[PDB]
Amino acid sequence: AYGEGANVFGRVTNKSGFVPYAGDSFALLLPSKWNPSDEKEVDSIVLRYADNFDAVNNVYVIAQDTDKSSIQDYGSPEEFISQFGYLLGRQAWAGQTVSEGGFDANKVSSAALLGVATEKDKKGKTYYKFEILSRTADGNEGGRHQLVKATVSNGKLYLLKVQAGDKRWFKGTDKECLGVLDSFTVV
Amino acid sequence: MEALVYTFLLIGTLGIIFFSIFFREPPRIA
Amino acid sequence: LVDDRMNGDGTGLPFGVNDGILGWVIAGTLGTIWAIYFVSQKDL
Amino acid sequence: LTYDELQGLTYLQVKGTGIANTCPVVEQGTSNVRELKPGDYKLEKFCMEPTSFTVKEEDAKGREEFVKTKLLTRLTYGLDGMNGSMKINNDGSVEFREDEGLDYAATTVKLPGGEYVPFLFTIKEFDGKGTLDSFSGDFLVPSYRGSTFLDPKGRGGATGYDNAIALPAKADADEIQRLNNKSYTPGKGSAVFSVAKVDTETGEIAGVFESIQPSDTEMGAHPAKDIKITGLWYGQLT
Amino acid sequence: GRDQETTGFAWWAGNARLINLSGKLLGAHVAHAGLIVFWAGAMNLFEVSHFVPEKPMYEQGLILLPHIATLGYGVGPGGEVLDTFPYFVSGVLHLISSAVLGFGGVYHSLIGPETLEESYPFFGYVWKDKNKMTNILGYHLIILGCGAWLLVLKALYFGGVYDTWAPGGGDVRIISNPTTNAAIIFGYIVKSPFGGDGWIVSVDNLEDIIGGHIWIGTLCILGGIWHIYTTPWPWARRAFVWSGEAYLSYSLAAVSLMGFTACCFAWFNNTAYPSEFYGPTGPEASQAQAFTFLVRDQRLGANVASAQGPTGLGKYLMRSPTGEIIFGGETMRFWDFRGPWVEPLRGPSGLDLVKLKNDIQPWQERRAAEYMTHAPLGSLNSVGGVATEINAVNFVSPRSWLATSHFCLGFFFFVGHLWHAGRARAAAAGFEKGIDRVDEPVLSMRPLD
Amino acid sequence: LNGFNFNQSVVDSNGRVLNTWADIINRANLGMEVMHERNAHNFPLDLA
Amino acid sequence: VNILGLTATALFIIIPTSFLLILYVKTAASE
Amino acid sequence: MLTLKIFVYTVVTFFVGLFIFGFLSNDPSRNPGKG
Amino acid sequence: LGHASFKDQEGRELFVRRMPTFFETFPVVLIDKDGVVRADVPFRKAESKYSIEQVGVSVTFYGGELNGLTFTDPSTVKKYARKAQLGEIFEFDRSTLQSDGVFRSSPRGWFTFGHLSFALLFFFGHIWHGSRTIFRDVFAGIDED
Amino acid sequence: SQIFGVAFSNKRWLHFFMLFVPVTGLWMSALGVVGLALNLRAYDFVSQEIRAAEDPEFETFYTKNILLNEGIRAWMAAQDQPHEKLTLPEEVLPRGNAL
Amino acid sequence: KLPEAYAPFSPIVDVLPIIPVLFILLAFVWQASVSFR
Amino acid sequence: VLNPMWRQGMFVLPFLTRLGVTQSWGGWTISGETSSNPGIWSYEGAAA
Ligand code: CLA
Ligand code: CLA
Ligand code: CLA
Ligand code: CLA
Ligand code: CLA
Ligand SMILES: CCCCCCCCCCCCCCCCCC(=O)OC[C@H](CO)OC(=O)CCCCCCCCCCCCCCCCC
Ligand SMILES: CC1=C(/C=C/C(C)=C/C=C/C(C)=C/C=C/C=C(C)/C=C/C=C(C)/C=C/C2=C(C)CCCC2(C)C)C(C)(C)CCC1
Ligand SMILES: CC1=C(/C=C/C(C)=C/C=C/C(C)=C/C=C/C=C(C)/C=C/C=C(C)/C=C/C2=C(C)CCCC2(C)C)C(C)(C)CCC1
Ligand code: OEX
Ligand SMILES: [Cl-]
Ligand SMILES: [Cl-]
Ligand code: NA
Repeated sequence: AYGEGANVFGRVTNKSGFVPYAGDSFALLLPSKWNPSDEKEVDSIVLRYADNFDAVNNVYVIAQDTDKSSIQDYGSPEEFISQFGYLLGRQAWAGQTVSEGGFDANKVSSAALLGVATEKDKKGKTYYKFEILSRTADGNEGGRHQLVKATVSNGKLYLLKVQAGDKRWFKGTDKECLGVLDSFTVV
Repeated sequence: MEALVYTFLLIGTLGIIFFSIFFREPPRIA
Repeated sequence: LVDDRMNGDGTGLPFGVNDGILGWVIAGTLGTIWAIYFVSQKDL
Repeated sequence: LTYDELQGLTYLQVKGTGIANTCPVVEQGTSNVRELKPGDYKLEKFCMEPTSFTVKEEDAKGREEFVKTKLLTRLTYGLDGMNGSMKINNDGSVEFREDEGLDYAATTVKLPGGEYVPFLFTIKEFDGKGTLDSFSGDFLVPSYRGSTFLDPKGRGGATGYDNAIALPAKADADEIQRLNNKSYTPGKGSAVFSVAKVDTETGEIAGVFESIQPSDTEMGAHPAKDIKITGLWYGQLT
Repeated sequence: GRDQETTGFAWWAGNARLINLSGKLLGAHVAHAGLIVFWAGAMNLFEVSHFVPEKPMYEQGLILLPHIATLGYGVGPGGEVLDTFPYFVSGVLHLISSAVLGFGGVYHSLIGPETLEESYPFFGYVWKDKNKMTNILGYHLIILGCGAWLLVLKALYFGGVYDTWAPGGGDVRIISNPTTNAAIIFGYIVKSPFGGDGWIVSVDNLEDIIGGHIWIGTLCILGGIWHIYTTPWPWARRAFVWSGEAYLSYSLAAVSLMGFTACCFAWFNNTAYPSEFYGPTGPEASQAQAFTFLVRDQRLGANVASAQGPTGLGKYLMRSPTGEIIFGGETMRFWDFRGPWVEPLRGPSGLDLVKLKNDIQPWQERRAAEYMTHAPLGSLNSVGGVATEINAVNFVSPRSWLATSHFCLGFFFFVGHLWHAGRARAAAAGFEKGIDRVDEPVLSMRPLD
Repeated sequence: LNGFNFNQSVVDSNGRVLNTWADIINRANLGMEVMHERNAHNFPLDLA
Repeated sequence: VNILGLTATALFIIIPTSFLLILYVKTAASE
Repeated sequence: MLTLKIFVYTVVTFFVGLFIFGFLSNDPSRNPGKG
Repeated sequence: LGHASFKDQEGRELFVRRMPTFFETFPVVLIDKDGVVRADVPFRKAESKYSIEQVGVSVTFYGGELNGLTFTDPSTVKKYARKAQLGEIFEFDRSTLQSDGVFRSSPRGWFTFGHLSFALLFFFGHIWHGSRTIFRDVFAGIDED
Repeated sequence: SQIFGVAFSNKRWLHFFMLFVPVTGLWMSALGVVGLALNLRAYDFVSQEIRAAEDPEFETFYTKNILLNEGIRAWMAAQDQPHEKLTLPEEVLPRGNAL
Repeated sequence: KLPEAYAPFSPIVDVLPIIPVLFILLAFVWQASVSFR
Repeated sequence: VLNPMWRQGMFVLPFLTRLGVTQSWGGWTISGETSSNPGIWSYEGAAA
């Protein structure tokens, strides 16, 4: 028990809604509201943060070991995201259905990309940033948004994925998700 | 077989209601 | 069409009358009640 | 009622009248049929309207016949705005292609005895090969419910428990088709069409049709029933 | 004033003491009128004090500025605000008029004459005087007709009124040729209140609005002259109770129906309550959701006529129970909606497929997006959305506030009508105090009930 | 007009959201939400 | 439980009904 | 259905007319008191 | 039927989360030693990467009716996981008593229920009888004076 | 007697009924909570549950309530019961179409 | 916002709606003054 | 034919049927055919 005064008439400590966090060679602005989680969704996650009510809104990094020099060596962003489809989650039914619509033959889950981004660093390193709209057959909360950012350090592929919901996208979490994404620094 | 029982119990309660409304002990002023 | 209906929903249908005999019987029944009420006046 | 004055009425003049479920009827034109100009045609604004629904019913005395049914749903069964293309040849050989549009309608009818028969009145992906007087073929029929549907106890194909979890001892028993497997495999329907009252001036046709398709199977459950449907159809060319 | 021993009514019924005190009654009424005019001025100035030029008036908790803007003051094409000086002038005129009315109310309440009969026979009245009761009713009916004709004059020659149905997002338009057809005017009245008809709440064009106002103004003036120059008939005398509390009970039942009707007008009508100023209605927000999820998935290269839901019905498009094409989903229950952002896409068969595929407009698409993002869903904290949503958006629709408050007021005023109808009947009968204990009616009736 | 909305009402100096009894009500409310009319919904926000 | 429930329900009707009807017929028999 | 509609319509307008003219038939004179 | 040990594809052992008492229905999950959820029988199965058919869970048996047998078919893996949710897996002859399938209470449980309900009823009986003893003279009413 | 059909005619029995009704109600609720103390629930109707398991077409408000209760349990357990360490992933939680 | 001349009068405008609630409470204060006579 | 009503212990249905009641509201006729329009004087109708 330590004797200290309380906080009155002395202005608020934090209001910007964001907090910095430092991990294994990466610095980014985490959502100040989001709660950390201990579930390793992938066998190579360093830090995972998710929103308090829904685990739809979750942000985590991966630390895959690399045999390459640079992600430019991977090629185009389309060829790059073609290599990492298991991040979405593979379809867990072999049942045949075309009686849903909005999808393909015996497929009921899709992913449409709204664009790709390349952010060059101080000297020569680029940052591949994307935005995947991963929709579902039931339209589960309008599908989900996948904001994927990738860059390589000396090995240790540090890729950031900010999952967020479609209703969460427009009801006021878009600017928070974008602030988390564009602050992913690997130095 | 059960709908028979439920219907009988319901109309029994309604019959007791009818008898209680129209076949009560008449109150007396004295 | 497979079956016959009135299709009287919507249409701003006054008093919900789709045929004139409905308005006639409404007016006529109110009139009969008014007739018995009127002739059974100067009472009480 | 023709297609000309259907477009001449606003929303509120047909609102709730029931006119919006009716296919246009070509009042003018002829019945000679053969005067249709052959060629590569892309028909647009195909219209379809039933006039009777019958269900094959099995009887104890062995008589297999189509019974008259009561339409439980309201006027939600006709089909409008279908597109496609068709060819007409010199002798009269016509093939029919149907690709996009509102070509389906969930319909529910009552067998005598009070049995609800949901069936998807569909004409989607129709290949009508034949002559101008009559041309028949197959069309794709989706099941009814999609895989993401779930029954009153969870379950279902895409989303659900895959098990009757309301009782923790009946996990693996003779209710295999009810919980272990859910089947939504799309079936095939049989339809027959006929052309009458053609109009070569404005490129529009009419006629009656004759469809036979199965009902919903309750997602791989109690057997479906064949649904014989009769009505009128309407279309325009290019 | 008085005490209980000289009146028999306690303080929690002290206004009842001035049932027979005509001067103090008049003062209480005009002081109340001062309160109404005071709240109108105070709230109007408060609203223009809390007004932000960027955000529309439904995002800022405004309930009087949308009324003034519906009248066509300070708004232009689309509903953007051009100036707030008309709103400020309205608020200030209301405040100063409230000062005058409050001076009058305080005057008759404190030092005004006790009764107006012995000296001013034009104003003094007894409650059983049916001639003068109808005379005062006729004066007020003439006043009501004059107000209705003031709205008609405003719509015809004084700038016009705001139309949401005019092309381009709506604008302030001058009403030309109002619908004076009696069949069109009274078919709304005779109409059923249920779905598809909506009674008078389904008036959907300003021509019908101003024509109905022409009819109500002329009939109100005619009824005023009729009441000033006639006396109630013997059948009406037999049918009615002729005490002041009875007249109050009649007024309470009438304004209770008026409050319920205003609840339904705020919740459903979008021409008298334009959606740009008041926000979207419930049906409007549901149809907006289905509409923008249609156009998003079209722009993502998908088919809309196909892709039935999990139920085999149609995710985007289905058919209404009468036949015409409506938006898929639970929003099918709101298939009766009609808005300015659906009519250019809606033809004879309901939603036209080719028009819905091709003839989208940018302003319609933005309006549908905003009518999704600002649905009439909220809490008492003014937290937007359903009750499970986050505390991030500060929004409850003015439609929600108006409908809820006026349903509550309509309900209590119906109950007040019951209380006053019963007490007025019992006071005319001699029952307001209790049973007489020696001339009890039940003791003169046979047993067995 | 609904009941009171006290979700994420208390946060700490560093902005983390503390769960609260109202947030337990919110969790049960979500369970009551998603399961009700399980097939009737086609779109995320339940405006209808 | 489809026959045992039936006999339980029949017992629970008849036995207290019998008891109360004893008491009522006894009471009314005394005028 | 139209026959049923006419039957229910005449029944309802009959009973509502009974209500209207019953309350027109001098109802504040049905009291058991003085006044 | 024997202790079912579930194992992953890569080498880690998966344990079935045992059913808590409050729940009548409990979701089927498999977690590792360290306390990280690794597999489950998913309700959605949509955009998912914990399901059995992609995690690769195989079940083995030790010391029961089945000894040494290993099953890799996902359906029988799911049914053995759902049975291991309820603790040790058993065969039940269900045809002898025409068993419905839903759990029952012990003689201990019925004993506790009957005695606690009777106990509260007897608390009221005690209060009423002590009331009658303390207030014996005012049972017909109060003394009027 | 003329409004409802039956009416009180004994003041003492009227007030004893006013005493009797809430006491009997609260005692019955107490007995039921004592039953729930041992998880002796009236959760299920065995006949209707087996009928609904053997028929997808059987849907009632009681079965809707059962589904809602599964939703309540599974969506409230993780945050209400920290002692169980229930880290249910977003994957396995029960969920309808959309919403 | 208010016009520029009335900007210093915005705080006094910000209180004005509560006056009717003060009016009904003032009626109760007056009744307490006359001791509920 | 092989499970007629007198084999089912049926008692009062022979007395309905002998005088004319053959169709039912269940869609069947005991002579072996389907009651497409049974009307009001079926077995269940006479019972009610
Ligand atoms: C809309 C609200 C309202 C109004 C207009 C009135 C009006 C009136 N009431 Mg009343 N009353 C009300 C609410 C209201 N009441 C409520 C809620 C209660 C329950 C507590 C009562 C209980 C009550 C009782 C018991 C009595 C009245 C009585 C009266 C009458 C005379 C009061 C009087 O002169 O005594 C003197 C009052 C004062 C000296 C104090 C008033 C000082 C001023 C007027 C207060 C307001 C100041 C204002 C801001 C100044 C504006 C000036 C202008 C230039 C801007 C009067 C007409 C009396 C009556 O019936 O007459 C026989 C009576 O005895 N009322
Ligand atoms: C706590 C009390 C309270 C409060 C604060 C409000 C507040 C409000 N009510 Mg209201 N109301 C109340 C109690 C209350 N009410 C009660 C107890 C009832 C009975 C149940 C009602 C019944 C009621 C109805 C029926 C309506 C409202 C409405 C309204 C809103 C607008 C008021 C209005 O403009 O009316 C109108 C003002 C007048 C009639 C006075 C005369 C004004 C003149 C005629 C206007 C002149 C305009 C003219 C065209 C200008 C041009 C000038 C020239 C060039 C011609 C407003 C926010 C309206 C609404 O928005 O519905 C939701 C509405 O229709 N209320
Ligand atoms: C314009 C309508 C109107 C008018 C003119 C009157 C007039 C009168 N009423 Mg009355 N009444 C009305 C409506 C009206 N009432 C309504 C709507 C109800 C609700 C059912 C009642 C219920 C009522 C009762 C029970 C009684 C009267 C009585 C009276 C008489 C004395 C009133 C008095 O001084 O009490 C004094 C005033 C007060 C003590 C102040 C009341 C404070 C309230 C409880 C606070 C409410 C404010 C709050 C914000 C409301 C929010 C609810 C909602 C908006 C969400 C008087 C002639 C009395 C009577 O019969 O005398 C003959 C009486 O017993 N009224
Ligand atoms: C301390 C008292 C007590 C306890 C704890 C038990 C406990 C048990 N008894 Mg038992 N029993 C008791 C007294 C008790 N009994 C008495 C006094 C008798 C003689 C009548 C019996 C006769 C008896 C038989 C014949 C059988 C049992 C059986 C059983 C076992 C099965 C569970 C059960 O009872 O079904 C469930 C209990 C209930 C559903 C009780 C309902 C809960 C309350 C009381 C609701 C009733 C109130 C309401 C007014 C009733 C209206 C219903 C009406 C409409 C039908 C169980 C361990 C069975 C068994 O296992 O065989 C070995 C068996 O067959 N008991
Ligand atoms: C208008 C009213 C009416 C109608 C249309 C029917 C119709 C029917 N009843 Mg019914 N019934 C009725 C009233 C009615 N009942 C009433 C009020 C009662 C209560 C007493 C019954 C009790 C009853 C029972 C218990 C049964 C029926 C049955 C039947 C069905 C077959 C009839 C039959 O078995 O044929 C045969 C009828 C007879 C053989 C009656 C013969 C009359 C005798 C021979 C008269 C001899 C004495 C006479 C006075 C002498 C004649 C003198 C001469 C010189 C003139 C049939 C649908 C049967 C059924 O199918 O089950 C549902 C059946 O079991 N009814
Ligand atoms: C779809 C149509 C239905 C719409 C219903 C409304 C129809 C229009 C009626 C509006 C009349 C306004 C009545 C106000 C006075 C009533 C009080 C009264 O009664 O006061 C009663 C008073 C007592 O002396 O008498 C009197 O003032 C004289 C009473 C005047 C009422 C005139 C009634 C018009 C004709 C009546 C029916 C035609 C009768 C035919 C049917 C008869 C059998 C075939
Ligand atoms: C008698 C009585 C009473 C009372 C009543 C009433 C109701 C009264 C009133 C009154 C009133 C009703 C009042 C009012 C008023 C007003 C005023 C007094 C005003 C004014 C003005 C001004 C000064 C303004 C200014 C401005 C402007 C111009 C705008 C801008 C801003 C400003 C604000 C600055 C009581 C209940 C208590 C009790 C019983 C008895
Ligand atoms: C503005 C406008 C309009 C118009 C309107 C109008 C024109 C109105 C009116 C109206 C009217 C014109 C009404 C009337 C009424 C009345 C009422 C509602 C009443 C009543 C009453 C009662 C209910 C009665 C009762 C009784 C009896 C029955 C007998 C005995 C005696 C007594 C009293 C008891 C429109 C909508 C177009 C559009 C919108 C706007
Ligand atoms: O119904 Mn029963 O829950 Ca009132 O929200 Mn809309 O609707 Mn339906 O959904 Mn959500
Ligand atoms: Cl539900
Ligand atoms: Cl939805
Ligand atoms: Na849903």
